[PDB]
Amino acid sequence: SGAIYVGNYRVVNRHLATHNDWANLVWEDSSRDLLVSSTTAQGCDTIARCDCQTGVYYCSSRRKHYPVSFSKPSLIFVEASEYYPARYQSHLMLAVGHSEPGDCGGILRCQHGVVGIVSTGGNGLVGFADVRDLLWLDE
Ligand SMILES: NC(=O)[C@H]1CCCN(C(=O)CN2CCOc3ccc(Cl)cc32)C1
Ligand SMILES: [Zn+2]
Repeated sequence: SGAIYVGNYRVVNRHLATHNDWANLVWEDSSRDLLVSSTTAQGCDTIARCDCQTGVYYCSSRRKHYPVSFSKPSLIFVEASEYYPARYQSHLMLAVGHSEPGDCGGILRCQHGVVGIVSTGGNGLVGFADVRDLLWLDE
């Protein structure tokens, strides 16, 4: 679980979105595993606009933050679940670090702000859905 609150928006993993999120839907993309919904309260999370490949993510399964080196956003294949069939997930970044089901929604941040959220992992890896290209989150 976990979300990004920036201005009048809430960014969550699309597979974890609520009925309220869908009733106030702004944009969603199954290929990215993202959904953005509108909010009445003001969010103060700052989104990074950069090409950083180092950052710190929150890992709920360890209740700890971990520093990581991560790859640049790309199309990477993902297995199958009660949420999606076998597919390539776009705008995905990988890092060597611990993650297990339940860690989705954990924020990844660099010195510039919020980079993305945990969306997949396994075998000593962790995958993050990038949000740095969604320039409209800020205006
Ligand atoms: N982005 C997706 O398609 C996700 C949707 C939820 C399910 N997905 C998983 O990867 C589930 N899973 C299995 C392997 O071990 C893991 C370790 C860390 C994490 Cl965060 C998830 C998993 C795909
Ligand atoms: Zn940065």
